[PDB]
Amino acid sequence: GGSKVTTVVATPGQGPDRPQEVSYTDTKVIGFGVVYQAKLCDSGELVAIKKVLQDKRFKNRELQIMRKLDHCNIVRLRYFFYSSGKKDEVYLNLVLDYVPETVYRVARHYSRAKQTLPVIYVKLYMYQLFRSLAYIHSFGICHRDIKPQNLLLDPDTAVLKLCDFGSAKQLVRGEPNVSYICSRYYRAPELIFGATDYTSSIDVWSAGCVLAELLLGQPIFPGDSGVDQLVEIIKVLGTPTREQIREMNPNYTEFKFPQIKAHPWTKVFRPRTPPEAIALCSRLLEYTPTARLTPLEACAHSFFDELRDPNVKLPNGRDTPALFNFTTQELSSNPPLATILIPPHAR
Amino acid sequence: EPQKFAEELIHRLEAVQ
Ligand SMILES: CC[C@@]1(c2ccccc2)C2=C(CC(C)(C)CC2=O)Nc2n[nH]cc21
Repeated sequence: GGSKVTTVVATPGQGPDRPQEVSYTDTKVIGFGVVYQAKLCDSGELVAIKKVLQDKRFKNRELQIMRKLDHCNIVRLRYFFYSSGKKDEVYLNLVLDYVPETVYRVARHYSRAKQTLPVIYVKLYMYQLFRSLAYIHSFGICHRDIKPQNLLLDPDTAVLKLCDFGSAKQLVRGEPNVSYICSRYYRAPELIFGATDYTSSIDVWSAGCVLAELLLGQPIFPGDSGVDQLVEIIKVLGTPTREQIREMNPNYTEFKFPQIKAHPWTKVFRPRTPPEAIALCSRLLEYTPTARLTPLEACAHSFFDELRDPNVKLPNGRDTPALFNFTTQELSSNPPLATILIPPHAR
Repeated sequence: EPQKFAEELIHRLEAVQ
């Protein structure tokens, strides 16, 4: 509680379900559930506690996803436990690692100063994001809410962690999913068209929007609504062809859309933007979902070559965070890419 | 349902053409 100590029987987020007593203190409300910050008594480490109503007749979707995951670029589920409310009401409590900053907050610092994030950080943040996406996608899990607000950031170590799996779902080919998902600025165009048979490549579109935003200093597609979101995309990429539209949603064959020319892609970004950043962005923000890079292919992109330099260091004089501890799971979509991904000095 | 969305999109694109 506030300055009381609360002791609960909680299950560790990894391994078998053997609950044990866990104590925490210093609860403070941060913000469809409720989110608290707390301190674990045994270690003093700060945690976030997400508390949501949970019906006993089914298992929490977010919890079942979180328990599968163990990756340095994904927020850790330390524990989970259940608590009470209204007659027979039960809350699920997800005890997550607490990280003080996000990419949203850090990038907003540079915007208000009218400045741009130095590209070394763009490389570091996007690389770790793509690693987290390769990892979750290897399980069939789509995050469905990739945006700067869901990218935890430790500014001292430059470690990035993907968080807020409340929208995430295991996508199964042949089973429909909801189309009004993802935050609007980062929503893939096939979702805007109302596709229900989409794939994990919607996360790659969202990541491309994040990369563009970090390069630009503001969201690249600031739509006023679902339809205006697509208009904003079209103002940059031009009208999708009839073919690209069919690849996004095959239900628009009786319609011919006005032809808008694409903006010159280099003129979208500031003059000195690295060409490899622009090239990577163009391979993420593709209308045709199957044309987008996979997360693992994105990690191998030339834009991240600086991160594989043996002499690379953070601007604060510290070593780079873990970048090359790839697992078989993470590499499973294209294992030979490890020849690029793991440099000789990292073996 | 596509018919409603497409008609809206066509008008918004004509306003920028
Ligand atoms: C405590 C909750 C939080 C979060 C929750 C959901 C999305 C993103 C971040 C969160 C912060 C710092 C913050 C951005 C200032 C406020 C905040 O909502 N750090 C976290 N670490 N783990 C979860 C979090």
